[PDB]
Amino acid sequence: KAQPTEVSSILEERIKGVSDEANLNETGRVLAVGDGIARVFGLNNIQAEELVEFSSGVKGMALNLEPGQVGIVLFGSDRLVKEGELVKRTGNIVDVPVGPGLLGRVVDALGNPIDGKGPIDAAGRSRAQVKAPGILPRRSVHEPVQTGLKAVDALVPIGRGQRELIIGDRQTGKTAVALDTILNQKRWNNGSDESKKLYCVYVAVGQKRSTVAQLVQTLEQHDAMKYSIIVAATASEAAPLQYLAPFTAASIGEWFRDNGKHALIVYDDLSKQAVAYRQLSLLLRRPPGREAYPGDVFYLHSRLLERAAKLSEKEGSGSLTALPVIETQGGDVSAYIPTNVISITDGQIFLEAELFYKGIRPAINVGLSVSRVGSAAQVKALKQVAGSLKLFLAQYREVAAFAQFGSDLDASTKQTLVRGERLTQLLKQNQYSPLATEEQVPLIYAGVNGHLDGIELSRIGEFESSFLSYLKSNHNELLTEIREKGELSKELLASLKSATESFVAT
Amino acid sequence: WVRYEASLRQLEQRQLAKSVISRVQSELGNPKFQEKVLQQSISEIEQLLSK
Amino acid sequence: SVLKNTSVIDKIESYVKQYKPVKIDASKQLQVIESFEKHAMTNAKETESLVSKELKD
Repeated sequence: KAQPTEVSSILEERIKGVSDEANLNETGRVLAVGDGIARVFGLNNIQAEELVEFSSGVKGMALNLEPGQVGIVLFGSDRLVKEGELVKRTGNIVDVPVGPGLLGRVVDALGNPIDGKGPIDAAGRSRAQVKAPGILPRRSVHEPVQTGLKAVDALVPIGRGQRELIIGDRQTGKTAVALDTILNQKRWNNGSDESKKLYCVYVAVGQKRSTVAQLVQTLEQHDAMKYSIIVAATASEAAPLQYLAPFTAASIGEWFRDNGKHALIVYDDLSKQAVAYRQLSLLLRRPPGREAYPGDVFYLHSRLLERAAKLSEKEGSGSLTALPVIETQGGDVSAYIPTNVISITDGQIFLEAELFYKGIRPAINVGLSVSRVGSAAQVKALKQVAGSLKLFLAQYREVAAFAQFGSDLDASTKQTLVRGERLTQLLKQNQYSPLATEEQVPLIYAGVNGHLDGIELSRIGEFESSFLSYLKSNHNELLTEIREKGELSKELLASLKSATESFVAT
Repeated sequence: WVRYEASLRQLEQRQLAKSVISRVQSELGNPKFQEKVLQQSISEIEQLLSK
Repeated sequence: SVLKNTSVIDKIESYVKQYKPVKIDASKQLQVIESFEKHAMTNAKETESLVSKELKD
């Protein structure tokens, strides 16, 4: 590649200029290194939390500016590094190559591209730890959005800046819940609507690189990589990389949302990020805290999540809605990281172990799941008309709560049980099948109006598909309006009732 | 065909790097490091005289 | 263009354009349709006339 030769010439010209203006005579020499942390002397005037460029090639952050020995973790493998190699002060706080161009590119810790697509343009390289907007530059969740999979989403919405959280066991596919959530950035984002745009940016904090390939392929095939920047941090990658990755995602979220367009984020498994912070603290010198994990686990978690918000029109009414994903062991809701985060995030969707093998590909514990904004910022289809359907969702969840071993006191309880159980067998939006703001209310409305409830529970698995297709090719005007008019009016309710009669008939 | 092209492009950079190893070995083997020492001295002198 | 030395994108597009009609449709129903229509229509007309006569009776 002659272009590779030109790139080599340009880079070596930059290197020759750097060497000519080295301005590095008293810069530090790495005294010792280990566990991705390097104890380095010198560097007498290094600004705190500024990347340090190391001779072995791998760089790293400088965390603890201790008296004399300034501690810089190594953001790369140690087999290259060695004691005494020169440490070059980058002179800048850790900043991430950020901007709209990164679209479809998988970037390393600070933003080094890793797919092999070459450079990606930048609209700003800001520090990895930005101060979040306060009170006045913040605002309410006045603009709703769609989670894509019905996924108990009309039940508990995910609105502008709704800092929702999740949980699950190993291989719980909560990652897949995230992926489906992202895929909904194709029914609005793939159009041309900024107001409908929610430019998602997933993360990859500590996952097997094979899983990374699976994510990339699933993004391309369903045509998601057009709208999702997936920052990557391999399990084979070094601990400082994984630790800094969530900060990089924060930077990308700032670069997007701060511009004034409504954007979204979904941090990957953040439990690995916590384990990385544990490595960074307990390995460098910092005494451990509660749950044997580093003391500032909450501090790091907040500084990640608290970056997300929904600013006001003063700041452009944009937002960076976030869906941080935490992992437990044994689906443990009661844990230091899990409970502490559930205090930080404004929404929770609990994924169990039984249901993960018991009855639902989604297996989202509807009763356990909750979001701190159900009314404000919910699908206007799911509330403005189906607000009674949301209260019915809560009521039927409470109903199924008591459905374990109680007798048959009456027929009312039994009818509620059968209808709600058909509804639950219905509501699981199949994997990678995001199709929502068209007949969301329909399930509960038909159950209370007795359209689907009269069908067999098992048969609903195809009856729903038939009803949807009938609404599509037969109730096309009414279904398209429910998509677009923004509400299911009493007249549209009557037309949908007619379409429901048609679906019941054929 | 496109995938074959992408793989051959990567093979090109890999072969370029492999020949760059021999190129670097030439730099030490040939005493152009003698011809490089004066250049290093001049560059460092200019750098120190910069400020 | 993404394939700089494909040397077959010309050939592939040539086959594609030359394979515009892989085959034809088959609307061979031209007398079977007529016979089915005749049988069905005569039978249904007999049924309808019988039903009307039963109504009158």
